[PDB]
Amino acid sequence: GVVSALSLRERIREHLS
Amino acid sequence: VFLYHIPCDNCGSSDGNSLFSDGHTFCYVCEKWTAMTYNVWNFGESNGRYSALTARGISKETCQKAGYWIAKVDGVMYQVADYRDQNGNIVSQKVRDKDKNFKTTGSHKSDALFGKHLWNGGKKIVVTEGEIDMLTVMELQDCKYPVVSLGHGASAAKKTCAANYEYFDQFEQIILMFDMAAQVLPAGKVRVAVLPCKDANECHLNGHDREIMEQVWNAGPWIPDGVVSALSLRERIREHLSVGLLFSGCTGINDKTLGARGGEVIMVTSGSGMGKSTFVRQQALQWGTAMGKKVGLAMLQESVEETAEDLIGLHNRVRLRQSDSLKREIIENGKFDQWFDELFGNDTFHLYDSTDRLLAKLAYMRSGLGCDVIILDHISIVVDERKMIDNLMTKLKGFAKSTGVVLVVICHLKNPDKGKAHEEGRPVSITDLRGSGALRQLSDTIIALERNQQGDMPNLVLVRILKCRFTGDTGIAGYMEYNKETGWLEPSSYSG
Amino acid sequence: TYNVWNFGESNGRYSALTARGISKETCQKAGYWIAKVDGVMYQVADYRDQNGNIVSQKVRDKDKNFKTTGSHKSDALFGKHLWNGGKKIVVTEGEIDMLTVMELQDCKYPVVSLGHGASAAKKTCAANYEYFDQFEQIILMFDMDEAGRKAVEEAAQVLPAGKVRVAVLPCKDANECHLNGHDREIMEQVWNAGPWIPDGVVSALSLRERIREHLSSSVGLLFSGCTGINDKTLGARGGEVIMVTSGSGMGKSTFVRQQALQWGTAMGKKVGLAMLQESVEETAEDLIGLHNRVRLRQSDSLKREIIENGKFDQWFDELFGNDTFHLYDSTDRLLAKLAYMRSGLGCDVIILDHISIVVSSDERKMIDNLMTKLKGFAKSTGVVLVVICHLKNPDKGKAHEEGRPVSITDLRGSGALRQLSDTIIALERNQQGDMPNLVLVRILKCRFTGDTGIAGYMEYNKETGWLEPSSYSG
Amino acid sequence: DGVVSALSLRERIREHLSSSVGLLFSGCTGINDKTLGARGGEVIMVTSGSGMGKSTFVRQQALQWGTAMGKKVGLAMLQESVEETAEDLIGLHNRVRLRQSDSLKREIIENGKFDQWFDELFGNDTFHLYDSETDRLLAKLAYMRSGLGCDVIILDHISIVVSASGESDERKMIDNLMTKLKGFAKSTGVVLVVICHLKNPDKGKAHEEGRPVSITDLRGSGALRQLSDTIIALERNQMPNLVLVRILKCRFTGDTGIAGYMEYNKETGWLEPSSY
RNA sequence: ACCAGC
Ligand SMILES: Cc1cn([C@H]2C[C@H](O)[C@@H](COP(=O)(O)OP(=O)(O)OP(=O)(O)O)O2)c(=O)[nH]c1=O
Ligand SMILES: Cc1cn([C@H]2C[C@H](O)[C@@H](COP(=O)(O)OP(=O)(O)OP(=O)(O)O)O2)c(=O)[nH]c1=O
Ligand SMILES: [Mg+2]
Ligand SMILES: [Mg+2]
Ligand SMILES: [Zn+2]
Repeated sequence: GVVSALSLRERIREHLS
Repeated sequence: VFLYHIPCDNCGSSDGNSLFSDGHTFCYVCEKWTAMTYNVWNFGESNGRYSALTARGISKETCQKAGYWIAKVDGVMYQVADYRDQNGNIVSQKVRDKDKNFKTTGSHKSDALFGKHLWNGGKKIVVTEGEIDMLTVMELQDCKYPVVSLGHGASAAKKTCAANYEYFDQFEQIILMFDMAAQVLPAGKVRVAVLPCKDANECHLNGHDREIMEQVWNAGPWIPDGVVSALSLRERIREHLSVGLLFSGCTGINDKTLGARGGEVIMVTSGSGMGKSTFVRQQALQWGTAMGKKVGLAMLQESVEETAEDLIGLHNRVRLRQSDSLKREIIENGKFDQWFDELFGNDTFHLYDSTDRLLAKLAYMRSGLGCDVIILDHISIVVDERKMIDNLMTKLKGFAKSTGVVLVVICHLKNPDKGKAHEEGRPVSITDLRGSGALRQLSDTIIALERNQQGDMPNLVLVRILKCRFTGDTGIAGYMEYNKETGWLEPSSYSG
Repeated sequence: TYNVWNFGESNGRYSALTARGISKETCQKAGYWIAKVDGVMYQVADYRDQNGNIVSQKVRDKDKNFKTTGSHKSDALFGKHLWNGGKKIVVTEGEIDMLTVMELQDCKYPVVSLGHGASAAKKTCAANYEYFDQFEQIILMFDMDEAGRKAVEEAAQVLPAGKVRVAVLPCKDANECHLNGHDREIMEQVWNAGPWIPDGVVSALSLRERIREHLSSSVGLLFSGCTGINDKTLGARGGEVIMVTSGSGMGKSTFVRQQALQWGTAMGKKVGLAMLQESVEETAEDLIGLHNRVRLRQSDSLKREIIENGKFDQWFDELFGNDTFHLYDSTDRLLAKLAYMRSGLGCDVIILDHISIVVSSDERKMIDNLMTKLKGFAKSTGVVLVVICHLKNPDKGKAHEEGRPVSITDLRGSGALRQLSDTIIALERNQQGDMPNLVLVRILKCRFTGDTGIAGYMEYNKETGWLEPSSYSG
Repeated sequence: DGVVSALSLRERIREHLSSSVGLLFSGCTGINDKTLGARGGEVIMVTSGSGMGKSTFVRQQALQWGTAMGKKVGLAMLQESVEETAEDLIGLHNRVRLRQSDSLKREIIENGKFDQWFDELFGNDTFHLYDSETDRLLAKLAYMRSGLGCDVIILDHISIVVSASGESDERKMIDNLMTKLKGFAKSTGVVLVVICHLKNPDKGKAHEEGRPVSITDLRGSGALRQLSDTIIALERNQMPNLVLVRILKCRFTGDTGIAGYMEYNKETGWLEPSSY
């Protein structure tokens, strides 16, 4: 359930899309 | 017992054969001796052989005198051990193989031991937790001294050792070799010795078996629990002497707080929406990537991506969530990953995605990932509303104790009744913490934020220290000015 | 298990007892016989009803094991069928004792035996209350063990009063005194025994020496920092629970630690701490820094300095040379650890801290049971017990930390804390007022002297940590 | 059966009023005017706050009942041990502070006057003490009534005989203990004094500050005022020595309310009658 | 049969 900040490379731009 | 000598018949000697009181004779020359499953396995049916163990080292006579025999049934190899009674009959068996298939056949009692069917009188006794170490002590002592072993392990010592009391009462001194704690035995009698290896088998296989036998005859006292005398604090204090983390954003805080320590509870409060998340986010961003410490956040208000966008827009001194064209421009030119890599190359930040399930995740974050500062936000969803919050604060104080972690907790305030509200600039008191009255009893540092959004300066804030155990300096720390264009609030020099 | 074993089908035979000293006549009269089944000779006892109907067997083997033949009744007494009246009975614990008394009296006095032993004697004596009404004197004859004293104490409660008399024996019970030749000393215990006195009540004249012993004992430990406190407290004696309270972070632990240091380095008293707020190393460094009149943890440069020049051992040996201090490492197990700290180590002062985690269902019954257990532990021990507690939230008015005078009914959690604590001391200071280093001591409750109110004033030092007796006038 | 007709009862009613009445109190006159002394088979319940002197008054009444009348008195002090509750009565007889003076202890050891102080009061067998479950205590009291032959039974500090046992619901245990003690006092016909405590008020002042007590301020249950005969409350303020007595319930008489005023002595320990 | 003696 704990996700580190390194794996948010293709998630922030997916949220902004 | 020996009586006298008779002339032998096999060797034909005169004084070679010896007669005993038991009726048997023995010659020293010719070497001739005269005279679940619920099924106990027969010895001759399952091909019982007294083979000596080779890979660890146990003689054949010890396996004969102990009853630890190898079965060759069904083409595989089993090591059956036998548990007996005081009468001299087989009570139960234990089957062990390479996969450790624990197939305990027969009536396995709750007070089953090993090696008690031969020994009733004596002075010393050695109790072990396994069977290989017990046979190893029998190898070192040539199978002549009283040594027993538990038949259920060191996990259920409160049942096996408690049921057998009069058997251990017959001796003078009881020596334990469990782990390198059962108080049901009488006091002033039980000794516990310490070996420099894992068990006796490692000292046997690594030449330290002398350190077995030096600890048997010279074992140490009981020493029940963690009652620590003052003599045993020579090196722990010297290790503890060989640190306050600096509060970024204002220099007036560190002049009277001297930072935070290992096992330090910091509480952050203000009015309804006065910017607790922004201030704690600024402290997290200035502590994570600028000091080399690993920080674990647990922001429960927003999601993971939204606080990631906050952090990215904060560090680049812009306002990301306040313009759509600014979000659109940074992705069309490839500068988005440049903000990503220079901030997340060190991986000091760890976010949390969303009540006892939280404490295991905090333990997995602290022990596993190895962080130093853990931040919790929005306590209202987690928390009758008096017993739960007190139990939660007690569990977090116990988690922060003896770990070395800085625990930051964001809380709220209650609604006032008379006078002016908190949004107009009311000086907050210490007893305004809602939910309970124990939140100011376990917290070690309490910081309150005060600002007036409808007054003269809607971007001037005040920091108020309410509780400090380290120094004892509480009150107004200073003033800071908030930026409506970059988000970074700066230390000001406003005077009253 | 199966049925009542007949002597014909089990080869019954009445013989004597050489190893215990009983002839065959007594076992012939009673009915304790020997069966030859399955090779091993089994001993077996017979039970009868009031009329004489055989109802139960007790089968015992060669290796001290028990075997019941079926439903063992609660009114089963060994020897009840033979006697139906009399003025003086003797109740024995086991079964060989009754045969021994029959041997030494030539079958004259009505002597019976129990059917349960010392484990369930109260039930079988409550279920046999109607049988003991037709008698005139009852002589209890039990073992000279702790279980025997427990049986003769608790089983003599459901018996009629004025007819119960207890005899004593120098052996375990009467049979070894029969074997050791003490046949004359047991008959005087049958004829003239001691009545049902030692239940727990005492006489008004038997205390005359012991009140003298307490008169020759019980000196109060003088407090430090203020001489106005000792003028209305007169120290702390054995069995004294002292409660300390103030607001949140007002100086409870600092004052208690200073009191502990002044009792340690100046009186030689063995002090046991149970500090649960912080661990062992922090309070150890606080004691070391406070003895040297500095603030040890509040100076990183001083901690770096004193470890280089080697003067840390000069401060360690002067404190922990005699090992007068004994610390604790962090619910019912705490009582056992404090019992081992008192009895096994030999301390005189026991200090706890922050009782709210210890009481962390309904908290009121838990804190009442906890205070009852600590009061019972302080009773009959002779130890000073210092307990630190906190306060609750006031409804209206100002806060407790802002210099508000605190009342005795502000102790949180329950009202049972002030009902058992002897001396309650509250601390008052105002951190937001004029002087945040001037404190006030308030005696809220005092069972011994009875003088309550403001004791004195002390001034706190921000540099050395030693608060001093001031001379302020309110 | 228990169907006793009223006609065959003339001799029992004639002998019932022949035996009793008496055992006057001490300290105040209004207590004797409103309660008319303590009688056999009654339940006297003395209430106060915390450390308000609820034990000193009962020990002073016990001294006046054991000295001036010679009645056999059985005490059950669970607040302190028997080494102290028999010590303070000597100082109360000799008008000094025996426990509160280290200098007088060595003086009565050396001069041997402690032997004379023990002989001048304990020459008779009128004091039966006890030191420390709930089932064996009533057996001790039955032994004191039947075997020892006591007249006044004092049960101090009831709050540790209903809380020291492991029970799910305490109130039914309090009810059972209260009705069994009432049945014991009815069957034996003995003077019985039982000391309890009060609870926390919801607002206002404290009971140690001059709060007027209510009858619903009893802590633990509501059977303490429904199965008792006389309820006596003590109140003072901390004039730190002006204590007043309130009769909250009297089943025999009807006059309740304020009985009077007493003053505490700091040199002798007696409770002198005040004037106000 | 072996080991030790004194
Ligand atoms: C009495 C006093 C203490 N102090 C400082 C020194 C103390 O170490 C610090 C408070 O630490 P503590 O003494 O530990 O406070 P506490 O025991 O009353 O309560 P808690 O631990 O639960 O918070 O306050 C002052 O600055 N001025 C003062 O006058
Ligand atoms: C009544 C009274 C007592 N005192 C003193 C005498 C004693 O030292 C102390 C109270 O005496 P105690 O009778 O021992 O107090 P208590 O019985 O009410 O306490 P608890 O409920 O916990 O058992 O206060 C006064 O100073 N002035 C007074 O008016
Ligand atoms: Mg503290
Ligand atoms: Mg009292
Ligand atoms: Zn031969």
